[PDB]
Amino acid sequence: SAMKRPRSNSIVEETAVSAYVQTCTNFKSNVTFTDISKVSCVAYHVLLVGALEQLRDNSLKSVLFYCPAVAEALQRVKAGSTVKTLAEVPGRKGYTEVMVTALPATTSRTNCPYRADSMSEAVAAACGSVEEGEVLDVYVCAPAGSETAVANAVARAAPHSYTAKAGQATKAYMKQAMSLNVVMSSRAAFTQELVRGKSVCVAELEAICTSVQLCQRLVDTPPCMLDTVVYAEIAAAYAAELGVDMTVIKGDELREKGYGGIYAVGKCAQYPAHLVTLRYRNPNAAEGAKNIAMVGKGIVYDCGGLALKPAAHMTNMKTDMGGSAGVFCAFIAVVRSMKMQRTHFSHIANISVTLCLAENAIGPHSYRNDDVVVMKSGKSVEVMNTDAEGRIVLGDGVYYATGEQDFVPDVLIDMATLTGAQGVATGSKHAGVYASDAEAEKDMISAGLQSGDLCYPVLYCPEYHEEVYKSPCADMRNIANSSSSAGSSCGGYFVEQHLSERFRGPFVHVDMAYPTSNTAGATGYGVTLVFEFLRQH
Amino acid sequence: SAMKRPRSNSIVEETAVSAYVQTCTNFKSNVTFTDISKVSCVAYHVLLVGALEQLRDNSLKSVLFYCPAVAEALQRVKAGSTVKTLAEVPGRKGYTEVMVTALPATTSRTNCPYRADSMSEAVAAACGSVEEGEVLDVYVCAPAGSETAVANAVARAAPHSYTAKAGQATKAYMKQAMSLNVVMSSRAAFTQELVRGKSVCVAELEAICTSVQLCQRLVDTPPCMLDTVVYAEIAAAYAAELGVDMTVIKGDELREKGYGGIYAVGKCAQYPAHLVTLRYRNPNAAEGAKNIAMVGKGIVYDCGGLALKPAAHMTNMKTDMGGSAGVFCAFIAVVRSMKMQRTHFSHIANISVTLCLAENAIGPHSYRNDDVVVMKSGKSVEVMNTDAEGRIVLGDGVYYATGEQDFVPDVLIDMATLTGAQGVATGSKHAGVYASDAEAEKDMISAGLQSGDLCYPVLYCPEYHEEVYKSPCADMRNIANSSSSAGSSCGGYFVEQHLSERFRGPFVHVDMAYPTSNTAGATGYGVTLVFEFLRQH
Amino acid sequence: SAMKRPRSNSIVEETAVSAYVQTCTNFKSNVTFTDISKVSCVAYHVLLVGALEQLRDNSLKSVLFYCPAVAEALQRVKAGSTVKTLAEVPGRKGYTEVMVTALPATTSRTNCPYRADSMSEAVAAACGSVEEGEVLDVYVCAPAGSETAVANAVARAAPHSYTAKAGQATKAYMKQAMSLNVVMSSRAAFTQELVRGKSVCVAELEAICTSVQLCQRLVDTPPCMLDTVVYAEIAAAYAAELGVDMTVIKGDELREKGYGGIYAVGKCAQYPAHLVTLRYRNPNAAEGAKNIAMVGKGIVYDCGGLALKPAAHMTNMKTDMGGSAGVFCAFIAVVRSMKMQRTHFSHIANISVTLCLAENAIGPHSYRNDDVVVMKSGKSVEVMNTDAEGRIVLGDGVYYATGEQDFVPDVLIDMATLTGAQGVATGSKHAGVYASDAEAEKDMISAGLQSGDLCYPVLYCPEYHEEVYKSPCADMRNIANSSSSAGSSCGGYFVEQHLSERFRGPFVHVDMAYPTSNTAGATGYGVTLVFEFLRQH
Ligand SMILES: CCCCC[C@H](CC(=O)NO)C(=O)N[C@H](C(=O)N1CCC[C@H]1CO)C(C)C
Ligand SMILES: CCCCC[C@H](CC(=O)NO)C(=O)N[C@H](C(=O)N1CCC[C@H]1CO)C(C)C
Ligand SMILES: CCCCC[C@H](CC(=O)NO)C(=O)N[C@H](C(=O)N1CCC[C@H]1CO)C(C)C
Ligand SMILES: [Mn+2]
Ligand SMILES: [Mn+2]
Ligand SMILES: [Mn+2]
Ligand SMILES: [Mn+2]
Ligand SMILES: [Mn+2]
Ligand SMILES: [Mn+2]
Repeated sequence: SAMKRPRSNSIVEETAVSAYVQTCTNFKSNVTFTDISKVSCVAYHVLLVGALEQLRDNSLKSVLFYCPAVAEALQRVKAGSTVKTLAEVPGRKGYTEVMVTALPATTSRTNCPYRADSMSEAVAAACGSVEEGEVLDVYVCAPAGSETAVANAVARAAPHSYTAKAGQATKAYMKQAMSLNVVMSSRAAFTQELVRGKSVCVAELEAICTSVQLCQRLVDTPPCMLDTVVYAEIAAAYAAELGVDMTVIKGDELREKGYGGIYAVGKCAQYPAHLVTLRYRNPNAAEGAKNIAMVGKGIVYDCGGLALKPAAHMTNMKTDMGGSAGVFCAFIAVVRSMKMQRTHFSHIANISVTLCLAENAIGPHSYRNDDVVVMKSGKSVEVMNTDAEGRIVLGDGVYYATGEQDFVPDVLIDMATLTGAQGVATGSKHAGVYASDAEAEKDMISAGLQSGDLCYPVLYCPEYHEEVYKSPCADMRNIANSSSSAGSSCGGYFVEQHLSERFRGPFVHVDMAYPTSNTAGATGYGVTLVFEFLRQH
Repeated sequence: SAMKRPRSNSIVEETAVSAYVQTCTNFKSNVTFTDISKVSCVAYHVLLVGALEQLRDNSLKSVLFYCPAVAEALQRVKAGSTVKTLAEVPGRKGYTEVMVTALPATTSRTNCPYRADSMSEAVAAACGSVEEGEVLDVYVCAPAGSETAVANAVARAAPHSYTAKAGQATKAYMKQAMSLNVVMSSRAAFTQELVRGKSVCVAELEAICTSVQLCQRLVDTPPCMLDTVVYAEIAAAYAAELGVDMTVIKGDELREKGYGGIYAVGKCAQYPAHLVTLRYRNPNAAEGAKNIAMVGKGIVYDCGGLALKPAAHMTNMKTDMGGSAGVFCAFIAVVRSMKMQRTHFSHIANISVTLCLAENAIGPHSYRNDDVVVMKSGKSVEVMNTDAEGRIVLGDGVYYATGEQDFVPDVLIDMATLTGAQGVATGSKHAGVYASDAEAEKDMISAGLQSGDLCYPVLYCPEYHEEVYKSPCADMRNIANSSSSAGSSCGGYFVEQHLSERFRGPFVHVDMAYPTSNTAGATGYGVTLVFEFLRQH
Repeated sequence: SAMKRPRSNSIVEETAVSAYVQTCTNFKSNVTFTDISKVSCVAYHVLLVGALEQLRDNSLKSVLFYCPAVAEALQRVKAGSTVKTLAEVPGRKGYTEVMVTALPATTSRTNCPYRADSMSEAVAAACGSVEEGEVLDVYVCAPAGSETAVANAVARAAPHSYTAKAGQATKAYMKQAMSLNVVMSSRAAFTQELVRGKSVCVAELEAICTSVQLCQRLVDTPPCMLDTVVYAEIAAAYAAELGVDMTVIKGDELREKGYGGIYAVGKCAQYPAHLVTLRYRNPNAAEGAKNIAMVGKGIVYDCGGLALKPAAHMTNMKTDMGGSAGVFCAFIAVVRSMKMQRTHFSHIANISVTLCLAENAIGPHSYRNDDVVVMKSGKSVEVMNTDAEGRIVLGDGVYYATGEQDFVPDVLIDMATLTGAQGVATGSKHAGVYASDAEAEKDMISAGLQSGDLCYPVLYCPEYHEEVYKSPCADMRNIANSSSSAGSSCGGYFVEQHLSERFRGPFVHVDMAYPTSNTAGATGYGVTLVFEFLRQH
């Protein structure tokens, strides 16, 4: 295993990567759900979170940790605030920590109506006092239809599994010391009751939780450990677990087979570039079932190339493989759901995920500001800034997915931590969606509201983008000739040009540079956006 | 006149400003329209511009400059290109210059379907060879419904009236040497035929042309000439011409009457701050007629304050009164249309325009990064960056318009060259619209497509904006505590907070920092957006 | 009052400054102390804070809010952490909020052994839930000798009195909604028992609390309100209250009487420069009693002059009058203590405080990088950077205090928010002390450890500083000719050169640029350092 791997020159380093792989390939979330109608014990710690109306309801006096101190906490909580206390509750002996959090009063049209953001903030703050081996009970007052946003909001708010604090290096950088037990007021996960005529079950919410958290792990892991060879070995194990076809083009194979864009970007790095694609044909696909290809930026580290980033922009480029992991782990959850019941993604015939893997490293073998590169699609590109490497590798990615597979997709989802312009456009919680079909734009926005992985449209206007990418000696450049030329859209437009001409349906580009991480680290963004988006028709 | 004015200490300077005022108060466009069915002569220069289909039609052999060289030019023009020639045409003796331009093949959903951008590029390039006193005939092949976009596209593409080249200073910086004669293939302006059941007539298109070009003049004029006292004198003359009510709050009157935000911003400048508001009650208002208030950033020069801008960001801050002029000149055109026929803006009862006038100047009396200012609305503001001055003055503007007039608006339109984040968001041709009502957002986008003054939504999410404006000692700051916090929306949100609580309908903020100008200078952006937006219901 | 003042041209602005003055001239802290042996009621909110040993002692079961939930909180608190709960306690009806905070386990030689920093962090976090008109009880487990550090640590951690949130502008920017009641385990304040043979009484701790908080108010107030004329009017009222001599040199009087350094710095500003000095002869001075002059940088706003600071370095220059306020409010407390008992500062004959008041403003009348200025001391200075304005004004300050008063000081204390080099040197909690006498250095360090206003020596080496201030055409420059030339010491050395030759005892320069403020704003730093320093012999 450690000897199979073509990675480092070192037994010790290789032995520890073999363990890191395991923690990734057998990963399980540390979230459980319990049917509110079957609560018989109460955890060492309890969080209660909901709309102020719902918290003050008499329906809550049933919950098994109700008692006078808790009742008092409910008199004192105001919209947006928190009240915390110890209490002697039945359902436990001794004292129990109860934290009570009201969600905010007002929500706007562009935000998730269940307020999954506040749920995450409230969860995170309750986990801080949970001791090794204990459980945090999370009591959520959210209406039926909110299950996936809750599963996401909680999963992503748990203490992160990647750490090296206090010796964890010796245990594969993996810590899952505590545990979250979700108790929703709605029972739809347990009854399979239909909401907007769709059902989502408990085994699915676990698959989401596992996938969101695997996503936080891969993102959070530094590139000294999660490089392109390791990331690829992981993808292989998930391939053999799920029983799916896998296509890998690696290193010189990229250049030999004409993927000049991604080979150029990753040619300098210690460990080489890969296009890795996993795909499943659904055996229970219905007559109407569409085909879906997904593509993600797997830049394991972005140093900037020769357009080397400064120190303060370069940290966190750990996370520049976020788009990649979002769609990779969404693939896993979707396929897992497909294997659970005949009907679950019945309207999907083929699903494909393409990982565009590479480190953008700086050195003699670096692609230069001025190099001219011939992408797989045939289009020639004049590299003006080597730090716009995402565009390029993704260009070869989307061409592979649209023009080299044995089925033609009917929709292409591009996901990438692409640009800082994104943050200026749409802030740090909403991804930027650059979409060639108004209906697919609306639908992605909506899957964002339902999922709690928010989204917002950015300018789609190829005629205007075309005219800031003009090169004197190639088909296009890879950065615009002007400042303040709608920077996130320009990133999408670049990638759009490399779609095989045989592909005729929507191209949906999700730029999630800022939403992919926050103070605590990786958010898992993307995993639940895609699950929703694909689940809804 | 020159002695009435409380401006400079100088007879000469004051004599020349009196002339500059005149050129502004009697301004007329230099655009005419001629009914295509009544063309009897052909101009020294001719431009033909349209969709390639429409150009190659046999319908064109009728135009009075048809001849073999022209026919040949039509064989050679390809989509997007230009062909130019001299020809002996009947309708003139001697040779005539004919330029033939095909509009582009493909347009996207976010752009004007008539391609008013290409029309403007094509016009501009034909005007360059027109000699003093001559006429350029502009033959446009555009379908009925495109009249306002054409009037705009052409008006704004003429050589600019503000110049000091070759002695023009002695003629009030005003040059209108040539003239454009528009000949559209559609006759709807001349027949009053209904399109989508609305009619627009020739006297209206002239009012638009005049207003777009007055807008380019005011914007283009430097602040050594167009300062707040002069800009105010102009607004007064237009008030007395159109017979409307005018309210001016000036200098110490602002501070005495509680407009701390705008008084703070402009207190350092040579010439003082003004809130200037013009308003008309429509005598022919129908039963349903709504009320409309408009507000614009009139920062005549933005030096940055003490957060002084560098040299290269500071040039063109001439144009930082663009939002102001767009809505001011839209007011003029709208009111002019109202005075033309009983029915023309029948669904509008009251219209108001508020100019937020001030120079952001640097000096001892400057408002500081740390000053705390009490806006008219009562909300206290902690100034962290004095270069976000637009927010502030506009804050007092919208409060005046929503809370101090003798009618309550049902819609507030805020227009401002507000932020560079705008350019990063939505490029240099599309304004950023920050809108509190999804229907009003869609409607503004649409008035942009019909008008050729383009637009694109930006994130509306006050819950997320609220949390980056937190101050420890005031209600809010005036810049966000984070980079990449959706910068254009944050600008709108700041202004939104100062709306009087009595105002209950949509707030539509248009951030047009980049679309307000291009290489040649001021575009007139805003004038035709607002005309369309208000004309459609 | 509002008409006496030579300030603004405005009745409204002047009426509100008259009220701001009042809030400053009648200021009282909102801290009280209660003898632990006489606690009969318990407040709505309670904080318990101490060393873990002391918290777990059985001595605590007596406190009137002891009960089982509280007992449980004490089992759970670990060194450095916090535990919070509601409880039914006797001493109150209903529920009471109890927060329990353990101070940190380990302290180093350069920090206050009572850990006044953690006390402040713990207080601040308990005040956040206290409602209008309520009381927070603060139970501190600290040994006798810690009274002044506690009075300081708590006073400075209260919610700040300067605010404009929610209409406070209409109530003079003054909010004191809640109240803190300190209950120390030691009774030395109440018994007058001697510690290291010195006693400190309750009326003194109140005078400290009042002075620390007046200091936070003056600092926190922006310069649009707290300018040099207002700051001077305040100093006058405190002069007439305390019955002390006052000398003011203002505006042209500075230049006429030879104070070129400070007149130069402040000549550009809206409101003019002042040297303001307050001084008391102690009627109960003992035979040995020394004389003490104090001097502080009162730069009410530092824009940088023509060496204009960028936006992000310029905010918080509100606080550039911190050194000034520290020593001003220390003067008040000391004098107040003197008036309380015959013996209290018996070893002090004369005390003097000199405020070096000015705004460093940018404009035509600005002192330039290249101007040569003749300080009061006769020494000529070549201004190379106008943003090193503190040095200069303080130079005239120390000369006044050492050479123009009717007594000669035996020690000069210079206090100033002088340099950013300070932060690089000694961090954000320790001031930099540049001291001409090793014994006075040690003593100031020690008054810092006892007071909780920390301190740390910086390089004293005039022979090395002399050689980086060489000018070709003046006695010295005002900034060093080299980067990384011990920047905080160089600031002190500049000021040292302007001491009158008649002054022969120690010069102690305290550079407190970073310790003067934190996230929440002004810390009051300086007030309690000086009280301690002077109290100890
Ligand atoms: C033109 C540079 C390439 C655009 C894409 C990069 C983001 C990136 O590195 N993707 O791989 C970017 O936006 N970088 C930001 C950026 O805009 N930069 C980089 C240096 C200055 C400024 C120039 O646009 C930083 C500051 C977050
Ligand atoms: C935070 C500054 C205030 C935001 C608004 C200004 C635009 C403005 O001056 N309006 O009056 C801006 O975006 N300025 C741009 C900008 O973003 N700046 C200014 C200096 C660096 C950078 C900081 O955001 C420039 C470069 C076009
Ligand atoms: C040489 C400048 C004058 C030294 C004193 C100033 C602090 C000050 O302004 N006092 O009134 C300083 O240290 N400023 C800092 C500083 O060191 N600067 C200012 C700009 C760059 C750098 C140069 O030393 C800033 C960044 C906190
Ligand atoms: Mn990247
Ligand atoms: Mn990059
Ligand atoms: Mn501006
Ligand atoms: Mn500005
Ligand atoms: Mn200073
Ligand atoms: Mn300075």
